[PDB]
Amino acid sequence: SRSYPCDEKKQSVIAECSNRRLQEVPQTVGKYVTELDLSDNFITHITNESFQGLQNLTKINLNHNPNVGLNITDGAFLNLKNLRELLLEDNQLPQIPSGLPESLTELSLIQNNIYNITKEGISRLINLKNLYLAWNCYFNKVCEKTNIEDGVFETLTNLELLSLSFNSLSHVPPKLPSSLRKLFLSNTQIKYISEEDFKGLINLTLLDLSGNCPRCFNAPFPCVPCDGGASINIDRFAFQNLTQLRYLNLSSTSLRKINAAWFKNMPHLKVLDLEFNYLVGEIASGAFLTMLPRLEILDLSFNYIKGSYPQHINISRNFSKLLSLRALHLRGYVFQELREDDFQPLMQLPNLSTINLGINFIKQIDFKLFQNFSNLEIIYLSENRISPLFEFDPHSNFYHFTRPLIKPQCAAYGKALDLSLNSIFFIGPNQFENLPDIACLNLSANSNAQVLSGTEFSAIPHVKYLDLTNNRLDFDNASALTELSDLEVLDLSYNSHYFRIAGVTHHLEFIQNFTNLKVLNLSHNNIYTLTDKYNLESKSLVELVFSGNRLDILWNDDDNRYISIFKGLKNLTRLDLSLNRLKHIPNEAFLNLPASLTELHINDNMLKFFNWTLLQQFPRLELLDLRGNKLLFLTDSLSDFTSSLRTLLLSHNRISHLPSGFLSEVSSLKHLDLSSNLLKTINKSALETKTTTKLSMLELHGNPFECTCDIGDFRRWMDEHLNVKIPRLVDVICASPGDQRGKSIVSL
Amino acid sequence: SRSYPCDEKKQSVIAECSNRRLQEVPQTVGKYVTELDLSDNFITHITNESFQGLQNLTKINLNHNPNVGLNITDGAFLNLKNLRELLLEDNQLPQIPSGLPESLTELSLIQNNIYNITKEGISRLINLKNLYLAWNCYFNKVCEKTNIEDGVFETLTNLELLSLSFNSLSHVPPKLPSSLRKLFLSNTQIKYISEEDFKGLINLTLLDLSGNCPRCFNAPFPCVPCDGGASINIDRFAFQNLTQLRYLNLSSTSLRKINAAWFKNMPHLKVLDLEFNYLVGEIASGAFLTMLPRLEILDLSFNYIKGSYPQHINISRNFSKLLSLRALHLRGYVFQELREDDFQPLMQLPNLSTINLGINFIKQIDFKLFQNFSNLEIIYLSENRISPLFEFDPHSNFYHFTRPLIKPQCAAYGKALDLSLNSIFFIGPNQFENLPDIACLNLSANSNAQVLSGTEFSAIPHVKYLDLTNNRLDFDNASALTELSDLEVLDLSYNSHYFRIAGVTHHLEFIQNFTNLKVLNLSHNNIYTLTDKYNLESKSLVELVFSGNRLDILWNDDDNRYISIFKGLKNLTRLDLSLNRLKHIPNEAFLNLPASLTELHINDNMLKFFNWTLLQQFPRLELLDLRGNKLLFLTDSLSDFTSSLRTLLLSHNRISHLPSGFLSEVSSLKHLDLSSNLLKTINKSALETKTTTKLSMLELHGNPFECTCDIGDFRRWMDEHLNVKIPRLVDVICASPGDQRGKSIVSL
Ligand SMILES: *[C@@H]1O[C@H](CO)[C@@H](O[C@@H]2O[C@H](CO)[C@@H](O[C@@H]3O[C@H](CO)[C@@H](O)[C@H](O[C@H]4O[C@H](CO)[C@@H](O)[C@H](O)[C@@H]4O)[C@@H]3O)[C@H](O)[C@H]2NC(C)=O)[C@H](O)[C@H]1NC(C)=O
Ligand SMILES: *[C@@H]1O[C@H](CO)[C@@H](O[C@@H]2O[C@H](CO)[C@@H](O[C@@H]3O[C@H](CO)[C@@H](O)[C@H](O[C@H]4O[C@H](CO)[C@@H](O)[C@H](O)[C@@H]4O)[C@@H]3O)[C@H](O)[C@H]2NC(C)=O)[C@H](O)[C@H]1NC(C)=O
Ligand SMILES: *[C@@H]1O[C@H](CO)[C@@H](O[C@@H]2O[C@H](CO)[C@@H](O[C@@H]3O[C@H](CO)[C@@H](O)[C@H](O)[C@@H]3O)[C@H](O)[C@H]2NC(C)=O)[C@H](O)[C@H]1NC(C)=O
Ligand SMILES: *[C@@H]1O[C@H](CO)[C@@H](O[C@@H]2O[C@H](CO)[C@@H](O[C@@H]3O[C@H](CO)[C@@H](O)[C@H](O)[C@@H]3O)[C@H](O)[C@H]2NC(C)=O)[C@H](O)[C@H]1NC(C)=O
Ligand SMILES: *[C@@H]1O[C@H](CO)[C@@H](O[C@@H]2O[C@H](CO)[C@@H](O)[C@H](O)[C@H]2NC(C)=O)[C@H](O)[C@H]1NC(C)=O
Ligand SMILES: *[C@@H]1O[C@H](CO)[C@@H](O[C@@H]2O[C@H](CO)[C@@H](O)[C@H](O)[C@H]2NC(C)=O)[C@H](O)[C@H]1NC(C)=O
Ligand SMILES: CCCCc1nc2c(N)nc3ccccc3c2n1Cc1cccc(CN)c1
Ligand SMILES: CCCCc1nc2c(N)nc3ccccc3c2n1Cc1cccc(CN)c1
Ligand SMILES: *[C@@H]1O[C@H](CO)[C@@H](O)[C@H](O)[C@H]1NC(C)=O
Ligand SMILES: *[C@@H]1O[C@H](CO)[C@@H](O)[C@H](O)[C@H]1NC(C)=O
Ligand SMILES: *[C@@H]1O[C@H](CO)[C@@H](O)[C@H](O)[C@H]1NC(C)=O
Ligand SMILES: *[C@@H]1O[C@H](CO)[C@@H](O)[C@H](O)[C@H]1NC(C)=O
Ligand SMILES: *[C@@H]1O[C@H](CO)[C@@H](O)[C@H](O)[C@H]1NC(C)=O
Ligand SMILES: *[C@@H]1O[C@H](CO)[C@@H](O)[C@H](O)[C@H]1NC(C)=O
Repeated sequence: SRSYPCDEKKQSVIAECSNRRLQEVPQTVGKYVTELDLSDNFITHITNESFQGLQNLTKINLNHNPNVGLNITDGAFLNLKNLRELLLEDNQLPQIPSGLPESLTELSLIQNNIYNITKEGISRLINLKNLYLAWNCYFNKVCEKTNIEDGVFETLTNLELLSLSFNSLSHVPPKLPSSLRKLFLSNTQIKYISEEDFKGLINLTLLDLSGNCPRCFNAPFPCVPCDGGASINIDRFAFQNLTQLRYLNLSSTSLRKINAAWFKNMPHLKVLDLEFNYLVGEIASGAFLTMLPRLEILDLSFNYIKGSYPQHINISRNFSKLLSLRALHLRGYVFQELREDDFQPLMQLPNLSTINLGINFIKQIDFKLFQNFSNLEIIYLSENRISPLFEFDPHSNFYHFTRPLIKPQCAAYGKALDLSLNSIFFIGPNQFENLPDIACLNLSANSNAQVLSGTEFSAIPHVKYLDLTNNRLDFDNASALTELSDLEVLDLSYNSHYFRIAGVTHHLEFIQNFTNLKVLNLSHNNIYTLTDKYNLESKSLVELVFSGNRLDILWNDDDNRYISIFKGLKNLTRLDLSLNRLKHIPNEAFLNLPASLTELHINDNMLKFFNWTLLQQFPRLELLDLRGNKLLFLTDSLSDFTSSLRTLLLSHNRISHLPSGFLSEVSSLKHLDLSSNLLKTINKSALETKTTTKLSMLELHGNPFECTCDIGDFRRWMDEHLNVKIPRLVDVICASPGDQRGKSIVSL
Repeated sequence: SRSYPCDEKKQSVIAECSNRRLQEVPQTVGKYVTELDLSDNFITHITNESFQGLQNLTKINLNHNPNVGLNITDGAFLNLKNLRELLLEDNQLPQIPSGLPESLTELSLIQNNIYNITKEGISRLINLKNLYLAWNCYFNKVCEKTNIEDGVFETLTNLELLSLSFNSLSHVPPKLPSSLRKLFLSNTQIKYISEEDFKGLINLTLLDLSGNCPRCFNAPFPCVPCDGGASINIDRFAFQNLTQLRYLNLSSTSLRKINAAWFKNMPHLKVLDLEFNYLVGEIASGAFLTMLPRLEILDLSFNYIKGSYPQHINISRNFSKLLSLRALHLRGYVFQELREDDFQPLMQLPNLSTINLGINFIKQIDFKLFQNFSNLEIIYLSENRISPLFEFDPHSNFYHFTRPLIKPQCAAYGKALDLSLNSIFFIGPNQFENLPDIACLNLSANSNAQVLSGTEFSAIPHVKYLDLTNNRLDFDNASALTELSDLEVLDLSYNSHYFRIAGVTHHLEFIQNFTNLKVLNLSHNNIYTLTDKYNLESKSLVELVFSGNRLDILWNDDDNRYISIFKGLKNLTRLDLSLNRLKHIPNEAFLNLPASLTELHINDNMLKFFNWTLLQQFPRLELLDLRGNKLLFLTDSLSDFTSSLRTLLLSHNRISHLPSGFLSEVSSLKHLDLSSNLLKTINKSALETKTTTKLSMLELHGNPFECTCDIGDFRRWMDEHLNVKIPRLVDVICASPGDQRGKSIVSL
């Protein structure tokens, strides 16, 4: 029996049951299921019958039910002897639910309406390791100060993580377990940290005190400062017994001075976050810096003085004692010029690999200074003024984004310089003098309108990944970029400015000159006319992204000039012609696509016709993507035209008929996506081969199926081929007749 | 009887029958219909039965049938004694159809496959005034040279317009009617114009000879030059008897010299088009210019010398004899600098109002020179390099676009300067010195990232319409633009660059300072956080476009800061909150919308809920647009909440139920759009008032209607309210049951 309404899975056994409009815990869950995800449904009541006979349940996720309060009876879960993880986020719960099972090691009640943390609801959960209560009372929510029963956490002697962020606390609760490794108290309205607060927490590796006495100017959320925008008050001995602290978060605590004695018994401190404070003075002096010879990451972002646009950044000499430092983040300090001598203190630190000066309104940099660091790998200068020479995710970081500064594919080639979002509108015979051996260069969004001519990158000739996106480049010279012999990836996306104008000349001939070029992105360039040379040619190129151009124009029926546009891409395996307004492709142009292709995307066009017989000329073709078109016709003889194709994507088309022996004899086809077409039925001979079907996935959701006895053949087929996954059966719905309408074809 | 499948109309009586998937000329056309539009259907055969009993037909449009050859029997139309205009474009016709009715005054056979123009098909059509045969053989189409039977047009003595463009002709046909006013022979492969060719065409006001011996370098279409890219050869006396010529089109005829004697007997010539020739030398000397004292429009665009980037443009002194000149178009000449003395010859011409220098790669202009013209009104400098100081529509112009240079709403305020698509990335204490009294200023797409501060426009303080779109403006000063006291329209669209960054400050306070500001466009700015002042305020503002911002964030449930964001817009009547990702609007924020509103758009959001009762606080509200959301619920008591609302737009929502007495008692509602929702039926009490319904339009197409006997009530209602137009009944389709599926609810 193919499972329903949940999708079950492989490896422990998962019931994927989220987001399928369920009203109750459905009663047809596989009795062998260990993990049940019921999140994002319309479930409103939970009782002792809800999970009965699912006694092997280890994890239940009920996050985000119902979608626009969850009712949980006392003891509702108390049966499930093996229940370890219970996730009850975003449920509008008024209280901790009563009579939870003592087997719990993980309980998340994030984003509910619980202002009372009691012994009654918690103190018995003696096996709890992770307890999450964040984001119950915050910002301008109408909510109550949170009452924590004295001693409530004391009995929890296995507790390693406790999160109370984004609740109104006022004080650090007394009588916390000495088992704690991670304590989260961000934005809890605590103004004073005493000596007793953390005294017995000798296993703590992480303490987050961010957002208490916040710096409120220009906050993107409702923000309540401490009287007079004063600092957090942290007793001299607050951290004296926290010898195992690796992580300390003091962002937006309105700090003006950092007491070096806070760090005296913290020899392992690794990551220190001091964002959104007032530490310009502390950065320029910085006694505390001497206490941190093992620090790896230091974040001093958004410490700018309101109203101030100083000429220079002022870094203490004491930064030279940060011997382990690997990353320094100095965004939002705000300054006009970076000179060589201003970073002297950083230049001997052996492991300093990332310098982040994002968002400083810097107008000029003496670039030669970067060489003098011992080993930079990521010089991040995005979003400055350099010129020619849930509202908030409770499970994310609130003060910044955690994404890599540089795209990992670009940074993997070596040393990276990101000058994106500046004003280098023209390079510059000497723009890149005195730089290291830059491998990854990001010049996206610099308003560049120059004609590149083959000499502009001559001082950084080993760039291997070049990002030129979102400029205004005038591609009017056949030698552009040819100085970059090692170039492997080139991204020219969103440079439509001159391609748009038919009366200026356009030259893409340089593409052929590269011997190592693997990936070229020409997307969203509105390319519809080229000058003299009408063809793209390269012996190396493996991937071309040609989405968001005008192949409808290039391949217009009355024009032969571009019918070989891609044929000289002799090595190509992956081609993307999406978003090109194509109504049909001339036969001859389709036949002139590279025979090497393994992957072809023509999705989101307006294709009314596809010549399937032309697939014969593409013996390596494995994936064909035709989603989002206006196709009506499937061939009845695919096996005559291909023995390679593994995946065929056809969702969002107008196919109302699957032909007799459609499947036959297409051995290679593993995945067929027919979702969102106009199929009313599927007849017995449509899926039939007497040969061996390797079909493992068939998508059918969003078809207007007629649920009369004519569906019974397909139903029988589903019974007889349990190995062919049909996902989201709850969305494989009857459109007709009216008694059936809305119901899954399976439940009939 | 409500008509079907066509929509009939008012004023002569129109059958709008286009684009509704018809297979035959439908037989249910109103016998009183004078004009029948059957274009864009799937019609494949036309016979003598097709229009029978539609004897009052004056005009038939069969353009673009079938959609992917039309068959017309001999004499098929010969009945229709009153047929004057027959439109048979884009039909893939192999021949002129035989036995057309001699009543024809207008025949269009554009874009067919007709290579033979015969007496047999044409010579009897003695009343023809306009005959269109263009675009039958062209570019790389597989087609034949066109054979014109000698004398074929001679018998057509009422012919005033003849179009043979985009066919292969080789020679001007002999024996053309002397009745001609307009002769179109563009791109006909004629290389020589003799003395006999136009000798007897003394009524001609227009001659188009463009595209014969074309200039082919960088053409955006297949283009065949005359041997050696030679010029068109026009005999000295070719135009000697064309005294009534007003329009002459010689674009792309590869002209290097213009013979002044061509214009000797052309005293009324008004518009002369000399685009895409090689007239740089002729522009600098230009004897022919002396022959043209009545010329109003002169177009010399794209006469650039390939490969050449001269410093200056060189205009003959002879331009000073163009006494009537009103517009001069000099795009694509290509030059580096415009100096005062270079336009001396233009400065005394009293009526010269438009100068177009688009697309010249101009780097600098001495702006003071514009003042010295007698009266410029449109100084068009778009798309240069100024710095801080159907494939082709057969019914359009092929060599340029015909749109206004400047938007008519901007140009209507007075003198216009369009500096769009340049590199004025910073203004400039002296940027606008020595200009006339500029009323309409276009600075769109100049990569501007400055902080405007209230002094930048002080030398052009009477700008009334200001276009700042598609820049990178840093709105970080409360005085920005306040020097512009007369400003009425301000467009700040697509300046999301700094609004996107939460950690920089953002200031929109200046808005309040203007006393005449009527229209403000803040669209696509990703606005989600502002500094200090959270409200937009203006006592004058009548229209705010706030589409493509983040009201979902601004109005987040946990934040009160922005719940009055628009309430200080005390005069507002039109507000656009589309494309703001709204899932719902807090009640209090909706109630704080200006009570003056007459027009409110919240389309293309994700609204799952709408509080209809809040409409009580908006007594002037006439149009509510909620299309493109996820609404399920309509109130049953609209009349309790509004007596003003005239138009309610709800297409593309999820409404499956119309309530009992929905219509009641909403006197004011004229137009209700319920297309593309989930209605299965409409019950009798849903549309029922015993009061007076002023409903004149009801849209229902794209609803999954169940066509059983439960539809009969609505059908009866349709019969009983013929005055309530339901458009596109062919698209008001049955989804169920399967016998009915696909069929219009009306035809059941
Ligand atoms: C103050 O600084 C501290 C120390 O840096 C910082 O601690 C980090 O908090 C976040 C919680 O926001 C933790 O990140 C989570 O870690 C867990 C456990 O490994 C993961 O499950 C989470 O990943 C899931 O969720 C993500 C976001 O939705 C998804 O993108 C992801 O793909 C997963 O689904 C998430 O990474 C992080 O571990 C701690 N750091 C530790 C313990 O070292 C804290 O957030 C800062 N405080 C504030 C208020 O900013
Ligand atoms: C050479 O120059 C000549 C002289 O300027 C130029 O003549 C113009 O040709 C066009 C045909 O392209 C005519 O424009 C049409 O005029 C008719 C009649 O009034 C209108 O019906 C047309 O408007 C409809 O079609 C438009 C385009 O689809 C729609 O936008 C519009 O809204 C209407 O539906 C259209 O305006 C124009 O009248 C003549 N000029 C005259 C007679 O003065 C000629 O095209 C140039 N040749 C080439 C090849 O470029
Ligand atoms: C221009 O096109 C290039 C090449 O297609 C785009 O880069 C590619 O982006 C895709 C994702 O869109 C990357 O693949 C993904 O990466 C991770 C694995 O690392 C995986 O999770 C995903 O399932 C998927 O494989 C791909 O690596 C990346 N390629 C390179 C060379 O960087 C680029 O994004 C396009 N540019 C723009 C502006 O759209
Ligand atoms: C920013 O918003 C302004 C104001 O809404 C936009 O300008 C307006 O554009 C509309 C059309 O989108 C114009 O109305 C139309 O004009 C003609 C009549 O002249 C009519 O045919 C149409 O039915 C409709 O009325 C409106 O006049 C124009 N307003 C002004 C003051 O110019 C502007 O386009 C927006 N900018 C961007 C970049 O989107
Ligand atoms: C080059 O710089 C641009 C701009 O910072 C980067 O674009 C960002 O890319 C990430 C993910 O690729 C997106 O989620 C952000 O939206 C982008 N921001 C903008 C403004 O586009 C780009 O990724 C950087 N490229 C490389 C190779 O590191
Ligand atoms: C200001 O300049 C811009 C760029 O030339 C104009 O934007 C064009 O507007 C027309 C119609 O409004 C569009 O059909 C074109 O697509 C636009 N081009 C681009 C690149 O956006 C704008 O209309 C001009 N504004 C005024 C008021 O004249
Ligand atoms: C109307 C433009 C004619 C041909 C042309 N295209 C370009 C272009 N894309 N960018 C330019 C940037 C600066 C100057 C000219 C162009 C340009 N031109 C004219 C041109 C002049 C000299 C040399 C070249 C080289 N292709 C082209
Ligand atoms: C991290 C930025 C802090 C506040 C700020 N926002 C801006 C901004 N939007 N544009 C600038 C352009 C140039 C220099 C600074 C800013 C800027 N800043 C810092 C700032 C410094 C001095 C004065 C001001 C005036 N609002 C703001
Ligand atoms: C710098 O990094 C390397 C590991 O990559 C490590 O071996 C060395 O100990 C580091 N130096 C310091 C002072 O932390
Ligand atoms: C073709 O692409 C493959 C895969 O990257 C690469 O190894 C090979 O070097 C390329 N061939 C040529 C001729 O460049
Ligand atoms: C498909 O292309 C082949 C070219 O190999 C041709 O024989 C056949 O005519 C094409 N089918 C259609 C419908 O154009
Ligand atoms: C300039 O234009 C006006 C009409 O606006 C007209 O009266 C006058 O005759 C024109 N002058 C010439 C020389 O054509
Ligand atoms: C309000 O708008 C109307 C319509 O433009 C205008 O006449 C009036 O002057 C404006 N009112 C104020 C106070 O500016
Ligand atoms: C609609 O808004 C009014 C506020 O006047 C309120 O009484 C009613 O509760 C609102 N309805 C909903 C469903 O929020």
